[PDB]
This record gives sequence, C-alpha cells and structure tokens, in this order.
Amino acid sequence: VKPHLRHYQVVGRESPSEKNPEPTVYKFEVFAPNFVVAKSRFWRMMRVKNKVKATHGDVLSCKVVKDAKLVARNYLVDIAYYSQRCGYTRMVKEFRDVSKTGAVSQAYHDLASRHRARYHNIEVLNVKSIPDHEVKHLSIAQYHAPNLSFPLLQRRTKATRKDRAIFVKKNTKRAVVA
Amino acid sequence: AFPSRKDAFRAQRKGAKKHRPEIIVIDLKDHVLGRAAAVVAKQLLLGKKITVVRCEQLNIAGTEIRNKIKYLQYLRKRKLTNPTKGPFHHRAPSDVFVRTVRSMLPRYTKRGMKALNSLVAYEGIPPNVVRTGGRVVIPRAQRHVCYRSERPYTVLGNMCKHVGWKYSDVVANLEKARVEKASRHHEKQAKLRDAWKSARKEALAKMPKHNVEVLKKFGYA
Amino acid sequence: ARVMYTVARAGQHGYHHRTQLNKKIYQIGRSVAVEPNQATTTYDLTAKTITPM
RNA sequence: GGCCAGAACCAGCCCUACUGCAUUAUCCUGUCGGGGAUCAAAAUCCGGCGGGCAACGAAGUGCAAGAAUCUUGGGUCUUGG
RNA sequence: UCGAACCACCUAGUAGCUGGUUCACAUCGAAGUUUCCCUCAGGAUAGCUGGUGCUAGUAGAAGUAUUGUGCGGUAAAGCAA
RNA sequence: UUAGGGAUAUGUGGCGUCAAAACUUAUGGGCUCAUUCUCGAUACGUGAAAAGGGUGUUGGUGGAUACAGUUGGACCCAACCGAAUCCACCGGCCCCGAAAAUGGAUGACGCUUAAGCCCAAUUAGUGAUUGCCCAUUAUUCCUUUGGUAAGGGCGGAAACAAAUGGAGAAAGUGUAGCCCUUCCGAUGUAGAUGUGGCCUGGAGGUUAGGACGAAGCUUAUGGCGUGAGCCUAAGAUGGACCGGCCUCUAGUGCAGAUCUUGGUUGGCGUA
RNA sequence: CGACGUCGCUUUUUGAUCCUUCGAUGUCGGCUCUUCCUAACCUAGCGCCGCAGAAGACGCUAAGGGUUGGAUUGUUCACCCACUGACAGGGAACGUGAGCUGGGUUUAGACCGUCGUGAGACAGGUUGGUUUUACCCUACUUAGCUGGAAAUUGCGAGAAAAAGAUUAUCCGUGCAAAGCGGACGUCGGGUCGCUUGGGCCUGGCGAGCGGUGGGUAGUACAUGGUACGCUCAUCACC
RNA sequence: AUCGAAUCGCCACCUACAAGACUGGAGCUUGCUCCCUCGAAGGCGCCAAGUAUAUUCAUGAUCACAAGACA
Ligand SMILES: [K+]
Ligand SMILES: [K+]
Ligand SMILES: [K+]
Ligand SMILES: [K+]
Ligand SMILES: [K+]
Ligand SMILES: [K+]
Ligand SMILES: [K+]
Ligand SMILES: [K+]
Ligand SMILES: [K+]
Ligand SMILES: [Mg+2]
Ligand SMILES: [Mg+2]
Ligand SMILES: [Mg+2]
Ligand SMILES: [Mg+2]
Ligand SMILES: [Mg+2]
Ligand SMILES: [Mg+2]
Ligand SMILES: [Mg+2]
Ligand SMILES: [Mg+2]
Ligand SMILES: [Mg+2]
Ligand SMILES: [Mg+2]
Ligand SMILES: [Mg+2]
Ligand SMILES: [Mg+2]
Ligand SMILES: [Mg+2]
Ligand SMILES: [Mg+2]
Ligand SMILES: [Mg+2]
Ligand SMILES: [Mg+2]
Ligand SMILES: [Mg+2]
Ligand SMILES: [Mg+2]
Ligand SMILES: [Mg+2]
Ligand SMILES: [Mg+2]
Ligand SMILES: [Mg+2]
Ligand SMILES: [Mg+2]
Ligand SMILES: [Mg+2]
Ligand SMILES: [Mg+2]
Ligand SMILES: [Mg+2]
Ligand SMILES: [Mg+2]
Ligand SMILES: [Mg+2]
Ligand SMILES: [Mg+2]
Ligand SMILES: [Mg+2]
Ligand SMILES: [Mg+2]
Ligand SMILES: [Mg+2]
Ligand SMILES: [Mg+2]
Ligand SMILES: [Mg+2]
Ligand SMILES: [Mg+2]
Ligand SMILES: [Mg+2]
Ligand SMILES: [Mg+2]
Ligand SMILES: [Mg+2]
Ligand SMILES: [Mg+2]
Ligand SMILES: [Mg+2]
Ligand SMILES: [Mg+2]
Ligand SMILES: [Mg+2]
Ligand SMILES: [Mg+2]
Ligand code: NA
Ligand code: NA
Ligand code: NA
Ligand code: NA
Ligand code: NA
Repeated sequence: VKPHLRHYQVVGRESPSEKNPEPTVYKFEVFAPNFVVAKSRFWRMMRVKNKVKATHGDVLSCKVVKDAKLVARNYLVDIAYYSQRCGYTRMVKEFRDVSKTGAVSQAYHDLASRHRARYHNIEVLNVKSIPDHEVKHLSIAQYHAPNLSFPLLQRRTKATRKDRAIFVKKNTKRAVVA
Repeated sequence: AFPSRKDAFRAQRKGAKKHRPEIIVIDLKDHVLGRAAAVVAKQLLLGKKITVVRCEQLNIAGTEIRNKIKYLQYLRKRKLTNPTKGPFHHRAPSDVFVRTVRSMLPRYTKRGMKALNSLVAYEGIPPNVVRTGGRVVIPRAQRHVCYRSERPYTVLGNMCKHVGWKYSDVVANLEKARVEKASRHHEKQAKLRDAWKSARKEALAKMPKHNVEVLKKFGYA
Repeated sequence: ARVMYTVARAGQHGYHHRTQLNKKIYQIGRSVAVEPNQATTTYDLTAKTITPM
C-alpha cells in the first residue's frame, strides 16, 4: 500500500509586532496524515522550543515534499517516543523501503508493535537514505547481497474475489457452492 | 429410519423412480474444526443438505494434551443434583463436530433445529457415501492454509480416543479396508480412463477443422 | 434448592440384576438316575443323593 | 370494473458514469570526481557543474462549479400524474 | 370476655400514620432546596409549575463573547524573605 | 433523546457462526504459544490483583574485546584455531508469583497464515481523497394534531332542464373543523388547564320511534372515531315502552381498598 | 527461620455500614444426612535436609478414599482419658426445627445478691415453663400407560445397506479381477406392447427340492420326544 | 388412491490416495540448467446422435409457478 504518512514542510513565524518587527522564520519537517495534523505538530514544536503560540503566529506555507523515484534503499530513521515509565526514549533504526514516507510509516508501525507507542507520543528526529556499507544491523544488510534469492514457502494464495468459492471438489477446481 | 409400508405402497402406486435429495459431501480431513463448523452452520441455515465424513481427522490448533485437558474441563461440567438431565458429553469425533455446529446454530428454534437435522456426520467414509459422488473441501478451513506448520496441532480422533471414544480402532480398520478396495477399483478402470483419453485425442482428427480452431481459441485443443 | 440423587429415599428394594464374581465350583454332579450316589465321597461312603431328607 | 398485474411516457426527488485550476526542486536528468561492492562491473550514497515538464491514466497534493440536453444512465410497490 | 366484665349510647370519637379513590384525548409540566416552627414521617414560607391575563411587538433582553476598567490570595511557588 | 409512517444516510458499537455487515476484505506492517479457575480478546467495570522474578521471544541504550570468545593439546599460564563476541541497563508480548467451597462461563461456540494484541487502510505504488451493517437521531416525502401561528377567498363572474361534468362555498375560538395555501412544535411522573370531547339517572323544551315488536340481553354483525364510545346487522332473544338534539340537574363512569353482599370455583371424588 | 521494613491473598473471626426483609425469611447447640472446597492430618507417588540407619523437618503433584470411642460443660470452644494409618481445616441462608430434640437464650410464677424512696432494673446467679399445618407445584425416590424423525403436519424422498438392461434380466466363487461352477422340462390356452426365442395370468402331463400325515427298521441324544433310512397319501414351490 | 402440489445437473471418465518446507522427470552447480504430456480445466450436458441437404411449431394472441419435468 501507499504510505499513510505524507512528508510535510511547514514554514511559519510569530506574527509581527512592535517588539519583534521582523520575527524569525522557522522551517519544520513532519510526517503527518494530513496538513491539519502537520500544522498542529508545527505549532506544538514552536510552542515548546521557540515559545510561540499559534494564536500569535502565521503559517507561511504548508506543502508536501514529493517522494523521489521508488528505489530499494536503506533509511536511517532517528526517532523518539515518550512513555510514563521511562520518559523519552530515543532510538536510531534502519529500514528497507522505497521512500522516506514509507520508511517513516514503517517506523511508526514498528514503534506501535514493539513498544506500544502511538503517533502523538512519537517524535521523528531525522530520516535519510544511507549507503550499504553504513548499515550495522544484519537483518538489514542481508538484503545487500548481489545474489539474494529465496523461495516462496508457506504462502496462502487466495483466489480472485469473483472466483472465490465456499465448497470445492477435493482434487479439482470445480466450485460446488460459490 | 426404515420406510413405512404406507410410504412404500404410495411410492409403488405413484410409480416414481428412485429419488435422492441434493446433498453435499464434505471430506473433513485436515480441516480446522471451528472454521469448518462455522462454514457448515452458515450453509445449513441457508438450506443445504450436508453430510460430513472422516470427522476423526479434523484438526484443532495446539498440542493434544491441552486439547484433551480442554475437553476434560468440559466433561467435568454436570448437573450435580441429577447428572441425568445434565450436559451430555459425547466422545465420538463426529458427535464432537455436531456439537460444535450446534453451538454455532440457534438450537432452540424450529428453524435452527431444521438446519441441525439437515446435517449428517460420519467417522471415516461409510459405504452408503463412498459412491454417491465427488467429495468437497472447504478452502478457507483447510489446515495447510490456516495453521502455520511450525505450530503443533491435534488430530480429533487421537484426542477423542483418550477421553472416552472407544471405536478408534474400528474406524481405522474400516478406513484401511475402504482405501484398499478403492485403490483396487481405481487400479481397474484405468484402461477405461485411458481409452476415453485417447478417444478424445483422436476426435480432433475426425471432427470439423473450424470446430478445432474454436477449441484452440478457447484453450480446449 | 433441590433434592440430590445421592440422598437415601424409600423405594423398590431387591429384584435387581447382579453379576457376582469368583464363585468356585465345588462339584459338578451327574443325574441321580445315572449315578444315585451323588453326595457320597471317598471319605464318607454312605450312599446318598444330593437331595436332603 | 372502485380488482390484479406488466410495460410506456410526465413532473419532482434520490443514487451514480463523464473533470478542470493550482502545486510539485529534499525532485528529474546528463556529466566529472569521490565512495562503494564485485571475478570485473553496475547500483545504493556524497559533492561540483550543465540542462529540466517524473507530466494529465505524472503525483493517491490543495481546491473543484464537470446542465444525465447534446451523447435517451439507474431507482421511485419510497411521490404524484 | 379481666393489669379494669358485659350491653346500649355519646360515636361516622381523633389519627401529621396505613390502605383505597371509577371516562378519553389535547396544550404545558415539576420538586426533594431556602427561612420559621416541641420542628426531624408534618406544616407554613420563598423557589420551581399551571391557569388567567395586562401593557404601545424588540421598550428596562442575554447562564455567551470582545474591549476598557475594578475585585481576589486557591493551584503553584518560597523557606537562601 | 421520543406525533403516525416510508425512503435515504448516519451516531455509539460492530462485520467467523449464533447475528444484519469483509460469503473469514487488502495486491498492510509487526508482536504473542499461555497443561485441569482451562492464555488473550474486561472503556465505565478497581465487574479483579501487587511487590518480586524469568538463559521464553522480540526491540532499544551505553560501554569493552577481536585475528577474538568457546573447545582441544601442554605447562594458573602461555601458545593452536579463523570467527565476531562480551559486560551493564531499559522497553513490548508472554510466563511464574496466583488457594474456596452446586457445574459454568472473553455472552456461548470456537479462534492461533487469529476470529488475540499494537498500529494503519477501503479494493490498493493504478492513476486520487464515501468498503459494508444496524436507531423512536439527521435529511426528505405523506398523514394527524396544536400553535403567541403566516397569508388568500367569501358583493355567488357569465353560461348551462329532463329523457341522456358533478357537488360545495358558513366573516368563522371550539363541530363532519367555511374553503384553500404555508411554516413550526409534538415523549413525560406529581400537578395544572382545555375539549360544538365520550358516557349514566332525572327535569324544562323540541323532534321522532314502537304489536309489521320498546327496554333489556346475546355476537368470528360489520361500519365509523387517534380515543372515551357511537351506529347498523342477526337472534331459530324478549314482550311494552323509548331514541336524537338544546338547556337544567345529580346518590353520574371501577380492577384490586386483608373493600361490602350474593353466587361460583381449582384443590377434589382428594383429606 | 527471617528481625527492621515492605507487597499481597482469604472471608472459616470480630468490626464498620444499613442495601434487602418489621400485613414476620422460625433465632443457639447437638443429632441425622448429602455434597462441595484444599491453605494435605492419614493414604498414592516425588524432590530436598545440619537425610548413616531408625525416627523426623521442609517442599511438589494430587481432595479418589478415610479422618474414631469417652469424662466435665446447653455450649460452639476448651481440657483430659483411650484407640488409631490418621484422629486436617473449612463451605453449603454462621447447610439442615411443616426432620427431630428444647439443655441454653428471650414472656407471664418464684428465690438471692447488688441497685432504686418506690413501682421496678441487672450480656448477674437460680428454679419452673403448649415446638402447629402438606392432600398443591417442583425436586428427589420408586411405580404404570402411551404417542413420536417436518419430534404430532408434507405427499419434505439423506440406510455406518447392496452394486447395475439406471441396481430391472438367475444363483454361487473370485480382489467392485481374470475366469470358473451351477440353473426343472414339455404340450396348450387367454390377455396386452423393449419386437427381444416380449411381458403377465392360467390349464394338462412328467421330474426335483420340500412341508404334513400313516406304515416300517436300525441308531443317536437325558431315557416319552425329537432327528435320521425306506415306503405310501396329501399340500406347496407351480 | 386420496394426490393438485414446493424442489429444476446428469455420469458405468469426479465419485481412489497422499503431500503444500512442494508429487511430471533428470543433472549438479542446490538454485539454476535441461527433458517432457511444458506443471492454471473430472467428463458430459445447454435442442439435427452432430455441425450439414434439413426439419412440425402460431390464435397458449406482450410478463404471470415451466401450461412440463424419466435427461
Ligand atoms: K497480519
Ligand atoms: K514487573
Ligand atoms: K393546522
Ligand atoms: K366558530
Ligand atoms: K386501577
Ligand atoms: K372441586
Ligand atoms: K437448629
Ligand atoms: K402475671
Ligand atoms: K415440672
Ligand atoms: Mg502450508
Ligand atoms: Mg455532464
Ligand atoms: Mg370517615
Ligand atoms: Mg408527622
Ligand atoms: Mg395509596
Ligand atoms: Mg414539554
Ligand atoms: Mg410513608
Ligand atoms: Mg501546595
Ligand atoms: Mg515564591
Ligand atoms: Mg521559614
Ligand atoms: Mg449460539
Ligand atoms: Mg451474517
Ligand atoms: Mg482475518
Ligand atoms: Mg472490567
Ligand atoms: Mg465484558
Ligand atoms: Mg480496568
Ligand atoms: Mg471458554
Ligand atoms: Mg461478545
Ligand atoms: Mg485506487
Ligand atoms: Mg405531551
Ligand atoms: Mg338518581
Ligand atoms: Mg366469542
Ligand atoms: Mg357515588
Ligand atoms: Mg363491578
Ligand atoms: Mg515480619
Ligand atoms: Mg434500609
Ligand atoms: Mg422483620
Ligand atoms: Mg411476608
Ligand atoms: Mg421458610
Ligand atoms: Mg495444592
Ligand atoms: Mg484426597
Ligand atoms: Mg469426595
Ligand atoms: Mg461466613
Ligand atoms: Mg444456620
Ligand atoms: Mg418447627
Ligand atoms: Mg427446614
Ligand atoms: Mg428450656
Ligand atoms: Mg433455665
Ligand atoms: Mg437481659
Ligand atoms: Mg411425521
Ligand atoms: Mg415423509
Ligand atoms: Mg407449474
Ligand atoms: Na437516556
Ligand atoms: Na419518528
Ligand atoms: Na404539522
Ligand atoms: Na441490615
Ligand atoms: Na506421603
């Protein structure tokens, strides 16, 4: 499937005033399902870092950065997540994917499965494609072999929806009840 | 079950030929118990007449010990003041499958009872079912597509044999005899099957050529 | 709120079928018309049948 | 015939098939160098420079007003004729 | 019939307590809180509610904002006051 | 959050059977195996569990060693061999910790290429942003009813016999509502009020019925009214009174007060 | 085994609360009787020990079975005597009063102590003091009648059966083989339509396998009563 | 024999078996190559006993349980 998180760049600033005639402009990278969530994360980060509230700020732009051409890559995703028991835990993981959005979406799925971390407690510090020789985990580097080949075993091939059947003869393809 | 003399007399008066209702025979070998039962129960409610065979070769996920223990926990439940009128714990694998289908059915309505009575269950394949027609399977309830092969699994006949079923050896010997008889009869009639295959092959050279072209177009020649 | 089946109640007594184990056969006697001395042993030589007086 | 039923059209509604504007550069290409891995390559990856439209069945990105008339959509025993 | 007999009457004795309380539809629709009471299973009395309306139908409108201008000592913080 | 209905959409909750929906959806990714209260699927619901522990598996954080570490030979110590190891800590799921009295409960069955847990989609790297199923909710259509209701018409326009277009048209609170169009509300205990709202005995008026059958009584006698009820039909019922309308009037409407009186009745052909 | 601490479980103790019951749910103990629980006293196995042996401690799986007789007390409880493999702890409306018992507690009589001027009071002592009803419904215990698979109906057709002109058109044997072994004939009539030496009914003769009855001989078996040989009569297949 | 019914795919080629970490067969190089019947059909049945030279179909009047049904 196509990734559920889109790559957003949000450019914004504090609204000009007399104390700050030319407020600093800030650029933010975030992976959000939609631009409303992307703007919400931007204003949260502005409040916690730059002490700027959304009620006194402007959003100069909020646009999607397109994915590059789909190529089998290795992505280094620097991510962090909060938990009550451990506070903020930061990890740097590697994934095999074809796009930044796919790798980040995979990282969010991994965090949810292996650490029960939801989207709103996760902060993506960085994500970048890395060379084969910079990969440390063998579970990722095993896909760099020039002659990677394996069979397809223990596969549940389901027929096309129109041709699916309830009762089929034992050693034929004839659908008795469909 | 024996027909009444009145029914036999009426059939003779009418002169009707032998009749068999539309019945689907399902071979339950290497079928998941719950998934097969759920599919069968839905089809029974839809109005199908279903006969299941080889119930003793149904499969349940997990080790045989834990499945035997689960049945033993089921067995321990009984009306203390009067075990008669209590839960009736049937040990035969075919009875186990019937109970599973029954629980999936609304057994306390006439419609539910009619669906339940439309089902016949056998251990092995009895002679009255052997020659009735081609048996069927449930693709979404088959072990080789449902269970991960690493996981241990239970065979219903083995589980029932150690919790009270007493006819495991009788069924095994009957099944052995039936397969031997079927294998001998399948060894015979091979000449008939081969002759028909060659007859179809030679028909292409004796039939109209444009008819051949149509067969090639639709992938039959 | 029931009477359990394990509680003693008045009812039919006797005339029940029983299978009794290990009853040793002490004698298999022939017909008195064939051999009158049925109760005679090698130790007690009195000529008597199995039927008591 | 004040009964049952099927097709026709009419009006009103209710579902659909038919899509344009803007945006895209952390992108697209070619080349030099590095770096990589090979039996030798290639690729993933990093820079400098030169070109650019990944291109309308490119993108699952923002908004879409596209007269069921042209080009006879379906439903109305959910309406009335 | 006795820790005050029986009969008739005063006597339908009184009861803040228990029980009961007979047709339909329609427009509206609560309170268990305030104060006083030998008050605490009850009442008066405001509130809530219905009915009747009166007055020139936006007049003296608001369980809400904004702006301006007042009021405060709880959450926090402090013991280096 | 509620007038009587239809259609179309939803809310909460769901789509393996029970049970409508993925006839067990995907051309989504991970995690988990749990043997006698039988792992788990328990928002509220604490409606059942903690400290502590695990060399079960799956993830992170920070360090150290590497021609290592482990074997084998020899001579606690160094040398062979040909790879990656080791130490500390923190998560996820699972497991131990975990003993009660009728047989029993993720609701039951069952489920482990989940039908469990976390996350994420709507037919799927294809070309765009509504998968499907259930309400007395929403939208819309028809009907009823009531408004703090909003409007229009009401000086008969003309013409028109039967044999062979019609009917109505009231200046009106309330009726079979004067008629038509339009908009909005509609549940409700205690309680209030209204009703050209229903019903009963009697009186003043009025208008009728009855020996060709009054009252009363009977009903698979239908019709009308949202309803109280009204009316007709039949009696192989009855035998002399009585209906409608306006007004007046009261000992005026019963399901139950261990209610009163009378009769009946299961227990019972029983003790 | 476990101080100082600390985390739990249990409802076999008391307490806290006042939700249910005041036009009444019979309130102690015992007797009797059944069942359940396991935190296991004995009994079955198994670890561990400051386990040589013997006797024992601790722990694990396991509630199938068993767990007593008495003195004092209304007592539950307690204590002692004695037996024993052991004399484990509990629940079931503090199980069980239309099952009993009524010693106790809790009326009215009466005595004592203390208290009160007194009538009277005292979880202080004492003695005496009515324990009602089942024939109803379920439950249980036995005891009878009797439908019924569409669990009463549909005509709604499913065999843990056979294996073929579509079960018709023979019977054995064989593996749903290859084959092999057997089968009462004959002469007429009548009736209907896969035309195949047709199906069906029926008559006259002659066989065969038989049933029944009579006669007659040996023999078996428990030995009165059946069977077997031979021979007649009759019936059936026909 | 009431009895008019609802059901609408037949088989003497499916009506044998087993495996889905792999059953068409080989080679060694163990995931590739080669060979084959090329690994994705149980057979028929759907109106001339067969793909042609044909042939009665009405008025049962335009839907209605097929007005018939032994394939
Ligand atoms: K999955
Ligand atoms: K823990
Ligand atoms: K109105
Ligand atoms: K009026
Ligand atoms: K009442
Ligand atoms: K009676
Ligand atoms: K007692
Ligand atoms: K007295
Ligand atoms: K006495
Ligand atoms: Mg498999
Ligand atoms: Mg258009
Ligand atoms: Mg009074
Ligand atoms: Mg009072
Ligand atoms: Mg009252
Ligand atoms: Mg209201
Ligand atoms: Mg009161
Ligand atoms: Mg404070
Ligand atoms: Mg401070
Ligand atoms: Mg201070
Ligand atoms: Mg069910
Ligand atoms: Mg369903
Ligand atoms: Mg699934
Ligand atoms: Mg809960
Ligand atoms: Mg729950
Ligand atoms: Mg909880
Ligand atoms: Mg369960
Ligand atoms: Mg549920
Ligand atoms: Mg798509
Ligand atoms: Mg109302
Ligand atoms: Mg009167
Ligand atoms: Mg009646
Ligand atoms: Mg009165
Ligand atoms: Mg009355
Ligand atoms: Mg301690
Ligand atoms: Mg109370
Ligand atoms: Mg009481
Ligand atoms: Mg009572
Ligand atoms: Mg009682
Ligand atoms: Mg134990
Ligand atoms: Mg035990
Ligand atoms: Mg026991
Ligand atoms: Mg207790
Ligand atoms: Mg008690
Ligand atoms: Mg009593
Ligand atoms: Mg009792
Ligand atoms: Mg006493
Ligand atoms: Mg006493
Ligand atoms: Mg006292
Ligand atoms: Mg029947
Ligand atoms: Mg029948
Ligand atoms: Mg028909
Ligand atoms: Na509510
Ligand atoms: Na409604
Ligand atoms: Na209205
Ligand atoms: Na209480
Ligand atoms: Na022991």
